[PDB]
Amino acid sequence: MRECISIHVGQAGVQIGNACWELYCLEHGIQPDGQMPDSFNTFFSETGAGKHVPRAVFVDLEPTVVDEVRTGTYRQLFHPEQLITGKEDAANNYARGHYTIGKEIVDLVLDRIRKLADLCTGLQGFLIFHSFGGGTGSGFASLLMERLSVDYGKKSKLEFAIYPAPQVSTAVVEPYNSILTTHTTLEHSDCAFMVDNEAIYDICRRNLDIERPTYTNLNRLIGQIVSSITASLRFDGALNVDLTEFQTNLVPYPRIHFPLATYAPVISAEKAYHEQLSVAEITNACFEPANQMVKCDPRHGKYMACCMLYRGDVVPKDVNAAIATIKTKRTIQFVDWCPTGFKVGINYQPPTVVPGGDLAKVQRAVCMLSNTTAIAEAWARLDHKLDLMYAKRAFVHWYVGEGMEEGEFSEAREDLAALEKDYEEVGVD
Amino acid sequence: MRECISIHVGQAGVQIGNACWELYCLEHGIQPDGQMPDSFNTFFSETGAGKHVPRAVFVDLEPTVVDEVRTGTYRQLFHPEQLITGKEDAANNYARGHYTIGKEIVDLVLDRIRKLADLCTGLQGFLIFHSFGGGTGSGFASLLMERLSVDYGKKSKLEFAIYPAPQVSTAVVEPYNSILTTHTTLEHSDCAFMVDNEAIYDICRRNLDIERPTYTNLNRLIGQIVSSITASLRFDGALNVDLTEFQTNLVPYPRIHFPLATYAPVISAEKAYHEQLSVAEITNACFEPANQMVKCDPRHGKYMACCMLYRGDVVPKDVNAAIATIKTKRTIQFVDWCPTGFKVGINYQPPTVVPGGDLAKVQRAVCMLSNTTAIAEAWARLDHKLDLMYAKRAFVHWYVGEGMEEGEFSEAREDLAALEKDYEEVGVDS
Amino acid sequence: SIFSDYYDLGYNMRSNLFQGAPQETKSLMKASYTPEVLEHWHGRKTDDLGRWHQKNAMNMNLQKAL
Amino acid sequence: MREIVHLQAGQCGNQIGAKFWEVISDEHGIDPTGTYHGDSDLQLERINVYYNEATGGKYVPRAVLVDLEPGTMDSVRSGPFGQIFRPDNFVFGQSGAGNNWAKGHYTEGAELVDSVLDVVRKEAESCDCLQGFQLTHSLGGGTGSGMGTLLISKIREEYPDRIMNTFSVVPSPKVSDTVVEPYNATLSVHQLVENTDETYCIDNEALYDICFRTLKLTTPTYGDLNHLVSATMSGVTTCLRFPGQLNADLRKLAVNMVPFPRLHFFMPGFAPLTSRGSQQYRALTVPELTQQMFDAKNMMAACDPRHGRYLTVAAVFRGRMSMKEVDEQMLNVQNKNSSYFVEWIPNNVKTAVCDIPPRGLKMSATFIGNSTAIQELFKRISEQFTAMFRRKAFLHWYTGEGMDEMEFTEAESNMNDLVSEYQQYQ
Amino acid sequence: MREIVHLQAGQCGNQIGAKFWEVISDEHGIDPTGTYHGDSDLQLERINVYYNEATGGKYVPRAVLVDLEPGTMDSVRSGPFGQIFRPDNFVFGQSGAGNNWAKGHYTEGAELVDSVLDVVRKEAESCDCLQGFQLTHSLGGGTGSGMGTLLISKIREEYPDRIMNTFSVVPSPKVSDTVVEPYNATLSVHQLVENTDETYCIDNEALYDICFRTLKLTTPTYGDLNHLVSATMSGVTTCLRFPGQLNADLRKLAVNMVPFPRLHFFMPGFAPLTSRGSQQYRALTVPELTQQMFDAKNMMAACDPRHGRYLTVAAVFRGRMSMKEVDEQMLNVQNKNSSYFVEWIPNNVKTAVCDIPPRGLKMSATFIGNSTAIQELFKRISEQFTAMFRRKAFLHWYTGEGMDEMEFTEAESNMNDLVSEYQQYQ
Ligand SMILES: Nc1nc2c(ncn2[C@@H]2O[C@H](COP(=O)(O)OP(=O)(O)OP(=O)(O)O)[C@@H](O)[C@H]2O)c(=O)[nH]1
Ligand SMILES: Nc1nc2c(ncn2[C@@H]2O[C@H](COP(=O)(O)OP(=O)(O)OP(=O)(O)O)[C@@H](O)[C@H]2O)c(=O)[nH]1
Ligand SMILES: Nc1nc2c(ncn2[C@@H]2O[C@H](COP(=O)(O)OP(=O)(O)O)[C@@H](O)[C@H]2O)c(=O)[nH]1
Ligand SMILES: Nc1nc2c(ncn2[C@@H]2O[C@H](COP(=O)(O)OP(=O)(O)O)[C@@H](O)[C@H]2O)c(=O)[nH]1
Ligand SMILES: [Mg+2]
Ligand SMILES: [Mg+2]
Repeated sequence: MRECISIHVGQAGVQIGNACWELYCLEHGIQPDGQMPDSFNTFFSETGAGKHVPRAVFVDLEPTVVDEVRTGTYRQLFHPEQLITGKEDAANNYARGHYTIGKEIVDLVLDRIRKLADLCTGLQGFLIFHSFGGGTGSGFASLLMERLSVDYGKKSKLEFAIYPAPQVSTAVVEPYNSILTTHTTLEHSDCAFMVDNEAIYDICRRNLDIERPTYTNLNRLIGQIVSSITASLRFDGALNVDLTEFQTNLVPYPRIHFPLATYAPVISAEKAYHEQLSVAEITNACFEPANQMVKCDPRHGKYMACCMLYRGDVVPKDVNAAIATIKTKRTIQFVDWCPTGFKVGINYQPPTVVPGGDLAKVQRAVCMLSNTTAIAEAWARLDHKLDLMYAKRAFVHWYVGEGMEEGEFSEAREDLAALEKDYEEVGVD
Repeated sequence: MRECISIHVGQAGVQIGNACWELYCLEHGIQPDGQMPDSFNTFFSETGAGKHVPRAVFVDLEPTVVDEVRTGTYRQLFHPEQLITGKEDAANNYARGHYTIGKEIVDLVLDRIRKLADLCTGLQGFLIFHSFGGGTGSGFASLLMERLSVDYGKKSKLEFAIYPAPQVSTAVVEPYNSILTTHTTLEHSDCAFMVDNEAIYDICRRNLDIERPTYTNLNRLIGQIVSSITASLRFDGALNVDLTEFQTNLVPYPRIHFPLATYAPVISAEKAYHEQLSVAEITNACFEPANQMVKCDPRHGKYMACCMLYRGDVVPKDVNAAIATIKTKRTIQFVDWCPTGFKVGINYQPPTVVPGGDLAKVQRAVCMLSNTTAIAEAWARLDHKLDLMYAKRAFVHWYVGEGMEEGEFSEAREDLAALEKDYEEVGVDS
Repeated sequence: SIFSDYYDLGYNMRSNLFQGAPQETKSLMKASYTPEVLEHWHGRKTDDLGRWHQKNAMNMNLQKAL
Repeated sequence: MREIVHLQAGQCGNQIGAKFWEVISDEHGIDPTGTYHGDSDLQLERINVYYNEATGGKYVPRAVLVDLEPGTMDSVRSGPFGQIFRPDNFVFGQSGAGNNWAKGHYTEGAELVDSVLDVVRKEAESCDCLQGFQLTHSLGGGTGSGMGTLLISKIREEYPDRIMNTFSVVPSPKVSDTVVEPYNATLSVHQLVENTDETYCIDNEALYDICFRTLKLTTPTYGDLNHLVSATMSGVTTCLRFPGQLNADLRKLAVNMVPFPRLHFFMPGFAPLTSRGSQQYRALTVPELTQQMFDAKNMMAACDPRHGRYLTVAAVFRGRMSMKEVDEQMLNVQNKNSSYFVEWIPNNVKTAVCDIPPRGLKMSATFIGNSTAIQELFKRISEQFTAMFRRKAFLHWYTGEGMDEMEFTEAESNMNDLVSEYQQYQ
Repeated sequence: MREIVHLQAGQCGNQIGAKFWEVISDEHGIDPTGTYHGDSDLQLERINVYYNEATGGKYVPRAVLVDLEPGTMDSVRSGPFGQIFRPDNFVFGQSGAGNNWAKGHYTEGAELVDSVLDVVRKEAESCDCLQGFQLTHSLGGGTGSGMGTLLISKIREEYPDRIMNTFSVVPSPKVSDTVVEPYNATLSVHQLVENTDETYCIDNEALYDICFRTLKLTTPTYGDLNHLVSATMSGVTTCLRFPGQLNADLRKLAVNMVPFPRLHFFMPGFAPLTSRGSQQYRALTVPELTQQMFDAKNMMAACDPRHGRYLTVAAVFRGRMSMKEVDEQMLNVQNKNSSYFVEWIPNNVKTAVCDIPPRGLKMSATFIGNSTAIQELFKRISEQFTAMFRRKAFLHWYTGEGMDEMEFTEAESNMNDLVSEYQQYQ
């Protein structure tokens, strides 16, 4: 009944979705062709054939990454009307994805979202998979937020975004398109899950004992965390955490809504052969600074609100035992004005592993979301990165040439300045 | 519940640990895979599938003794994280392996004893295995002692170290390595155990019928000795000793903590077919000086404290007879202050014969610990060895280059001189 | 005899000084430590009430910590 | 479907494009008859980018092929892949320009730009979406610089949003094939700066160095020369045509590769270059590719990057590989040499990965670079021009067909503006 | 890992190294093609100490080959195991050296030492960790002692904290092969006392006496001499590649053996040497091995240790053992020979027992000595220098290269200095 709509924007979003929907089909009985040989309601609309269509919209301005979905092994699952293809790429330019080429295709994807929500009596929120350092994921998505916050009212907006790593970088203009989107998507989102790329490379190098995995092994982990988020909307549990209480716990203020991601049991097959994983050790490994899915130091920051989503075979007694040892650890700096600070969700369905996957069959799984203040450190780092580009009129001609005023660039800097000064203000005693 | 964490630093520690852990897995019913086809709790950890990860921390700066384990028959037994390897060598240098390349990896190994102790319901103390001669076992051991003293604290650090022998020696700078490493055993270690080589060589030569003994035959005896002392935590008896109990009964001073460990019924198969290793005849065999595991002369010193741990079919009634026969003698000469000086342990399980070894099993095995003041007369000779080499400052330039001042040899000499008078002043009394 | 060319090269190599025969030499601890691998007190069989007391010991240790 | 319209001009451009269409038809499995006979299904999914559909399964290429003297056409047509180009694209004249820029630009050049525009505009408007124009010509010649510059001028005043992508052949340092090419280079650089958005610079003797010292060839002909050009020709549009985990088109390189409109002069490279004698001794992976494309003696220009400063740099990969080796060694080449790259741009390396390798190698790459070291070539062209304009050395064969004498001073005064602008960023 | 980069300089060094690499390939089971041939799985986990991985199951060496004459490189490639080497590591001079130390160090080595440094900088960065270096020399000629010292003086200056165990064939005391040998040997030994931590001393008539009066070889070529030298080479680094009881790498040997920063002239030998007819007449064990090790007719230097004092002694053992015989006999030998061993060190002998033996024998040892009998071999070259130099004989072949006549005075000053420090502990 409680059905959610996922929107994938850009090359990164499409490639994340291509691995998340695999495990979405695998966890239920849905075959790649669409057949199954009521828990599947929240993601798969059931037609009368026994064939299930997904509730997702794949949209990209470059057709090159979407045609492999149309000709791949999932060609008979998606609705062909869903996979929206553009004509010309945005090509790392925010203005090309905002004003001129991105303006033509927003009405079609808006109509598709409306017709997908017409068949949705239990609309709860949005699961947006857009990128920050790209062309269409940062520019085309901002128009989508602009339209949905004025057309669909006060609905939940959960972004699973990719943020640029401090060290590993792909484009050379990505500080621009990262800074540009935060001006208007700050007030047009309710929570934003920040994900980098380098920290997950450390995760698959250090915790996973395999060398040279690819983007697929990273998108598999992103699919796993996005599955554990919506575990309480489809399976029975002791304390089900709906999608609405997530932000009742996490976000305190109308301008601090930027939590963090962490997935603890990421061990391999030979590790599962030897070490047994109960609740306490995976809760301890969850709070490790180096197990984080973002390159940041959590000890510098202060946690403000955290929620735990336990999955599999757990009993509540040692869940309540395991969080008490976190209260007495002075190394973890909790904030002085949140004495409760915790939320617990339980599901009885154990996590599943894809065939040919990287993880192994485990019995317990914990996924962590926490509003911290190290994200302000990451934002100050990106602000310093961008500040050594506007000093001498660099790369502006691509922007002011195509329908973007030069007066935007001065305002976004001071808007982010107010944002980080507010973020550091609330972290004090 | 009663658990010990083993840290096996250095190549000698790794080889002795391979022998000792083979003995431990043979003592219980654990296959080398990890499956049995509550006595394993001290040295293992039961998992859900029936696996059992041993609680060992195998650390060395070389792969050639650690990956040599990884290709062995116990590759599936050990969790792959605790087989810690390095890149380059300490290379017979206390200074190098303690200051230069030990620093980059001592922050990594310390994160493993933390995870082992987080799985520990109750930890009783550590059991370090290294050697006083080489480079890793003298610098890394000192770093481990100081870091565990800062970190954990009020535990019972057992130290099973291998001493340089008076006559047989391999390294040249091994007096330099052995003298320097006493600055953490004296302060930051709460108990210790010297063993030298030539005593084990002579025991294999005379008590055993074997000649030409390889180095596995030494580590098997050391593993039997270490299985004897920790036998009471796994199997207690009529008179059980505890790891925090015998520490208070083996030191009179916070500085005299260097006992001597023997396993009395070392015996062969042709040798032991004729006699009976009874209670009454192996107790005076515990004090035979050529059965001492350290090549020192106990006739020239006075016994100060003692602790005898039996193992197997022992009745308490003739132990008092054995304790009464010893004190009446003239050659076994004691300290005037303490008249009793004896604590006795009883256990009901006989030793486990290793298939492939030489020690044919007896039923009454006794492990013997004695605090003797004669071991200081085996320490002035090492001081003489260091004095004859420090006269013209030989081999010094390879220590002063690695960020350490030349004068620490001299202050080590003052410490050893001030340590000798502690054994001088005891024994003689009003 | 499937490795005859290796031996034919090696002996014609070192028939000048080092004449012998081809063996296989395992390491010493791969020949000593090998697949060769009633019991009074097979364990201190603590059960039920002792397990309850162990959990008690943990629980009031963390309780007096609080 | 992102469409590229190809132009050639001169005996340079005709032969270089002949090898380019050779290797492209080899990659897509297209016969000399024009029919497909390849194996994989991925060679037909974006076949339309470089070829036009025709009946009979014949893929006629989309390129205009023009040169004044028709003696070069008879060499292209009688070649191995000379029967696939349309004869309507075979536009020519009757009198060759013959090493004079002004001959090809004003008097007779005005008499054929209409005839070639009538086929360029005919092929361009039959396109679903148009990406830009890709042109192959010579800088030191007479019919490349003389005439093809007029085509770029006439296109850019008519298609004011399509990208310009030129592969020019600059004069060599120590050997000159013409005697007048300082004039032609000075007159063409001044007109290529305010119009084109992406210019590539290639030289003959540096590629001789490549096929001598690296490929270990015995008799380096012009065929292997043009094959090495065609390797970096095809590698730049290899993500616009094939699938991969992270693709980049020409506009991505344009926006990641220029900081300012007047700094868009590039220089190319090709990474997996090894001889036959060292084939079995090379470990073909990522690390030697990233250490080889960085090497100065693997480049296609006579300017050492040691003397210049890299502003931004692109690197397009090809094949099947993991992506943290890629980015970790881009980090290594940005961190080992901080004196090679500008400190006022945070990230200077652009990467893109395809999936299908070239026919004959497991892994491959293609280096593109905007360096300040290209200022060392233009200052040499200007010093030649000042040594030649000082007494009107060859000027009377230029003003004889209606040139202004003063325009030569404007050409120098706008050429050295590029040198001044590159010098400010060093 | 713990990997060694090899260098071969001069004709003698190249001919010795072409036997060293090729007995090593025998020891690890590598064919002349480069693939695997061995019988055991023990020959591959430590293959990376000497070899580099190549695709296709092939294995290539890690060595740079340097000389001033293409003939020796032709002879190296013409051998049975010459084709395994990479050809881009072959960097050589192409005009002769003249047996001039001055020409091989200043006029001809200065051109070549840059490219050799480039190749060794490429090869040293191809490993995660580098243990140290290895070089084969010849202290009599000019192309194997002129730039090899130049190689070392620009390796210590750039890689300051590693191991260089150079091996040198010292000039003869009684007979000779070049009339300018004392000059080159003194000029090389002036630089081998400053920047080198381990050096070796090899004397050709010791090889001759071993192969005549012990091996009973009627016709000894130079190949057998390099076979003996390479058998000494293989035993030192066996603990790096093969497991054993009491392992000891090169830093172990360095720290134990040489006590002072200057007394590092070694004295190497190989114990189980016997003729064919006497093999079935002797038992094969450690009691006879220690004698054949300590026998001076199994020694590679013509200086009796009876006339001097043994400072420290190493013995790297191989094969199946039982280390009571190893430990107790180094006590027995010191007890009987108390006068020869020094008194201020209690134990002069270090043993290191490995388990995997060389092919052919099970009872193998590598003698390493540090004795004060080196000065009785070094007076015999200081006297030759002081006879040649005082008559002002051969200097214009050195004065013509910018080095003046006074430089030789520091060489003999350091010579008498070294002789003085050897005499302090006699
Ligand atoms: N984690 C992850 N990141 C990806 C993946 N694919 C692309 N990216 C990221 O995307 C960034 C640039 O690609 P995009 O943001 O998708 O570019 P775009 O938004 O599609 O804009 P255009 O390509 O011009 O249409 C890179 O920095 C990558 O880190 C993926 O599969 N997984
Ligand atoms: N029982 C036993 N003792 C050994 C063994 N190997 C070495 N030893 C002893 O170790 C002493 C010296 O220590 P090292 O062998 O250098 O070992 P280390 O202290 O770890 O130093 P490294 O070898 O560099 O790692 C010698 O005197 C030997 O008696 C062995 O395999 N078994
Ligand atoms: N690489 C390459 N260079 C060429 C080829 N043909 C001519 N050139 C170069 O062209 C230069 C001379 O210019 P040219 O082609 O005669 O100019 P044009 O007469 O105006 O077309 C010389 O420097 C040659 O190196 C070719 O097929 N390949
Ligand atoms: N062991 C060995 N020594 C050699 C060989 N060839 C030459 N030598 C020695 O080299 C010495 C002469 O030095 P030389 O090699 O000419 O010096 P170079 O010209 O600088 O390399 C002589 O004393 C020879 O003993 C060889 O094949 N094997
Ligand atoms: Mg895109
Ligand atoms: Mg060691």
